Amino acid sequence: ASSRVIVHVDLDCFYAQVEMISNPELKDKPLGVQQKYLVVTCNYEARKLGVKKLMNVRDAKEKCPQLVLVNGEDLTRYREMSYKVTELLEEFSPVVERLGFDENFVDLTEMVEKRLQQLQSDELSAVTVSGHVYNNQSINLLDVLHIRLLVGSQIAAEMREAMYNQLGLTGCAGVASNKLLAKLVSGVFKPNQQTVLLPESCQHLIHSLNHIKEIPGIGYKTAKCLEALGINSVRDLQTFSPKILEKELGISVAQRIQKLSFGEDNSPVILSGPPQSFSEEDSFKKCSSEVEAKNKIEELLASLLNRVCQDGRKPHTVRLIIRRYSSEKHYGRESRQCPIPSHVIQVMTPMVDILMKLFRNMTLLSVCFCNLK
DNA sequence: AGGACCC
DNA sequence: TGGGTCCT
Ligand SMILES: Nc1ncnc2c1ncn2[C@H]1C[C@H](O)[C@@H](COP(=O)(O)OP(=O)(O)OP(=O)(O)O)O1
Ligand SMILES: [Mg+2]
Repeated sequence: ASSRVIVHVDLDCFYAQVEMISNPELKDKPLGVQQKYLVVTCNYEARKLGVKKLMNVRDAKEKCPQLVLVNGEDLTRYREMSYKVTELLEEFSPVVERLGFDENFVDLTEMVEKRLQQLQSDELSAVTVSGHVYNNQSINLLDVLHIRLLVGSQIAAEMREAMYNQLGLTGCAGVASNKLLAKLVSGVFKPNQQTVLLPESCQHLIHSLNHIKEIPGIGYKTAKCLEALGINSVRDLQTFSPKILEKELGISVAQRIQKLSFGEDNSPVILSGPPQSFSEEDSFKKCSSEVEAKNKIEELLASLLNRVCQDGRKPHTVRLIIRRYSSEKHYGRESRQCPIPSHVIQVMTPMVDILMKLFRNMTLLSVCFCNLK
C-alpha cells in the first residue's frame, strides 16, 4: 500500500434534481428550492439567470421575476435519494464515505489493481482516459501512476453512467491520489462532467485557489486565525513558519493544514454505513411562548419515530436543542441530553413528556435520536 | 454540553 | 439563515 486512487462524486444541484424528477414540468424552467426565506439550491437554468445558492427569496425574484419555487423543508425524499446513490457506489467498492446528502468518496485503489491485473502486456498501451484531464496535462502511458488514475477515471465514468441510468441522476466526479485533491478536482468542469488529476499537476491545482478558506478542512474560523497572521494565499500557508503556526492552532490542526496546503492528505476513506444519528429541525418566526409551543416538539417526534423505526436499530439517547432571539449571536444553541428508558425503547406519549422535562430544565426547535445500537 | 467543520 | 460527523 502507498499510492491510492480516490474518487469524489458530487451531485449537481441535488435537491432541484430530485424535485425535477418528481414534477417534470419543472425542467428547463428556472427552478429554485426554498427553505423558509432562502433558495438553498436551484437548477442550472436558474443559475444562468443570476440565482445563486443560499440567496434571499427576494434578491432571487428581483433577479429572476419568473423563478419557480418549491419547498424543500422536508428532507425525506432527498435523504432517501442520497442513500440510493451511496448504495449504488457501495456496489462498485464497499468503502464509501458520505459528505452531506450530495457527496461521496470511494477508495478505488483495490479495484484499479484488480482491473490492471486482467490487462495483457499490450492492451495496457491502449488504456485511455475518460473525461477531462486537469490542466490538460500530457499522459505518460509508461507511468504506472498515470495508468492507475486513468483506470480510476473509467470506473468514475461507469459510476456516473450507472447513477443516471438507474437513478436518473447526473453529477461530477474527481479522480486523484487522496481525498483533498479528488474533492478539489471534481469541480473543475462543473455541470455533469469529470476531471482526473495527474501528479505533475498537483501544485497547479493547489495554487489555483484564491484563499486558504477554499481548502477543504480549513473552516470559517481557522481562516480568520490565519488572516490575523498575514496568511492569505495558499503559498503563504505553505511557506509560513511551522513553529509559530503549530504554536497558535495546535500541533494537530497546524501540522495537518500545512500538509493540506501542499496537496497532501493521508486521511482514509471512512466507511459511512448507517447514520450515527437522526434529527428533525424547525425554524419559525420567533414564534414560541416558552410553553404549549411543544406541540411542535410532538410533531418532530412524529416523523423521527417513523424514521428511527424504519432503520431497524434503536437509539438509546434523546436530545433537544433550542435558540434565542436578541442581538447577532453568531453562534448560540442549547441542548439537554438524556438516556432513553429501556422499556420505552421497545409509544409517543411517554417520550413526549420525557422531552418536556428536558424542556423545562432549559426560534428553532429540534429533537435528535442519537446513540444507536 | 458545546465546538468546528461540511454540504 | 435543515441535516450530519467526530473531537474536546
Ligand atoms: N445547506 C447549506 N447550508 C450552509 N452552507 C452550505 C450549504 N450547502 C453548501 N454550503 C456551503 C459550502 C461551501 O462553502 C458553499 C457551496 O458550495 P456549493 O453550493 O456546493 O457550490 P455549487 O455551485 O457547486 O452548488 P451545487 O453543488 O448545488 O450545484 O456553501
Ligand atoms: Mg453543493
